[PDB]
Amino acid sequence: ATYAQTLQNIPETNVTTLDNGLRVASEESSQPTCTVGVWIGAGSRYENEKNNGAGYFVEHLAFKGTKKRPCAAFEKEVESMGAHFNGYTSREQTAFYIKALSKDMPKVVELLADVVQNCALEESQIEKERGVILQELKEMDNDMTNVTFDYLHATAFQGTALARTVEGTTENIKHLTRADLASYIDTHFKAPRMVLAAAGGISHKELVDAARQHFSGVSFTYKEDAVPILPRCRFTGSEIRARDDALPVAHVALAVEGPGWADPDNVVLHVANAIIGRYDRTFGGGKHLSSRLAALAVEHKLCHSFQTFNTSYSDTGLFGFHFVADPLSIDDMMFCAQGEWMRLCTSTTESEVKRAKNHLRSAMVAQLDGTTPVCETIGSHLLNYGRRISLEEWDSRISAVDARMVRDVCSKYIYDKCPALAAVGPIEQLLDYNRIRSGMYWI
Amino acid sequence: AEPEHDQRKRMGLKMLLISALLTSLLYYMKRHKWSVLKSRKMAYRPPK
Ligand SMILES: CCCCCCCCO[C@@H]1O[C@H](CO)[C@@H](O)[C@H](O)[C@H]1O
Repeated sequence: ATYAQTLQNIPETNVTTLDNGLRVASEESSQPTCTVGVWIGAGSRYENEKNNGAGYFVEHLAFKGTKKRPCAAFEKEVESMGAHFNGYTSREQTAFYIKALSKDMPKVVELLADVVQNCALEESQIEKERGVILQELKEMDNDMTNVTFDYLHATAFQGTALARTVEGTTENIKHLTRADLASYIDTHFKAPRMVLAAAGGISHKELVDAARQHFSGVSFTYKEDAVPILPRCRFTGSEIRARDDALPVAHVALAVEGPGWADPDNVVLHVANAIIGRYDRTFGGGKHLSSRLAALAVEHKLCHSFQTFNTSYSDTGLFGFHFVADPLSIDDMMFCAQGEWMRLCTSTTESEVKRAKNHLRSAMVAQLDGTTPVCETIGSHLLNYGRRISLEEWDSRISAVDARMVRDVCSKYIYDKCPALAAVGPIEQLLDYNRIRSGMYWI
Repeated sequence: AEPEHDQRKRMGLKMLLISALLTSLLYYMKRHKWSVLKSRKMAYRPPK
């Protein structure tokens, strides 16, 4: 049983489409337990100045009961069967999923459909959640990492839709109407823009059947079955600096525009990020870590942590890094960081990519560790690539990557580009934009 | 009195041209780099 063989013997992912336009996909295994959910192509990016944070507001009511069954009833029924109900809303994607015994795959599918189609939107529950959401905005405001990434999007995509945060504005949350949420749901939670995904011990045909039974309400016009292409979001080389020397450590995020889901180069960018890696003060490896940047961080105590990232989207994306450091080590950290980025475009080695490729393989395999994560892969893949991509395909693609390819792709997206910068906390030591911009060439 | 009279003036001619050119190019570069600060915006967002 070799790695190759195990990859080929993995059960295939089955997909079928209903007449209403909804897609049903699932990967079958022999597990008494399973996860099934509906991945919707909706998010803050689809909102606008007036209904920003509606998709989030909805995510708060999607579990407070439907028309067929009020709050208590809905909750009791789900709880009493040992099932877990979770979900989330991002900028371009939303999801509501359930974990339970394969023995209930069908009852669950009915529950899901009831959630996405007949949300009660209890007028009173809405005012109750209005205050809850307002408390979460103050909680999240202390999450420097997330405040920093929000700011990164706020400036990198300023003037556009991707500039808004998922949770939305205070004004919006204070004034969103029962009608707005309703409108949101109707406008976005639509069959062709959704995906019923399930993984575990489930019958694809039994899944698709319960699907036909509950996911119905077909469309008449053509405007109801077309998936609206979103207007492009302009990337802008710039920086937003939120200074507060009262904060203990500083967060910094730098990034360049990325390609977008469908682009093959993403396989290389991920290998690239694998070379630089990530780090945090609890990595036993210490000064021996393969990641050069990580090694330097340890030697010179450059930061508390740092991480690379390649955040994709339909038509764009953010490729960069983020670090947390003491006010007095920001400059050296940024220096070494930008240094490693130059090394990438200019002097990557075969040994380097070899390691990074391996690291990347076990990374993709790790994202399929359980029913929920695999179910998440399916929902996302069909929603982003319009098809599931096997580990064997990925591996096929990953294997083709070499040093030269890394240098060329990185040079393409990084070298001499104007980055987007977001800095929060005690950032006096972080040099100006011009100096950082110069770190973008020669290495 | 000034045997270099003519050559002096031929140089003055080039000095003037090169200078015009160079001064402009450097003026742009100075403005280019400084644009970052020149258009920079700021705000005071004190807590609650
Ligand atoms: C004032 C009397 C000038 C007589 C010389 C006429 C030539 C002026 O012309 C200049 O002369 C210099 C030295 O001769 C040269 O080095 C320069 O290249 C030439 O352009």
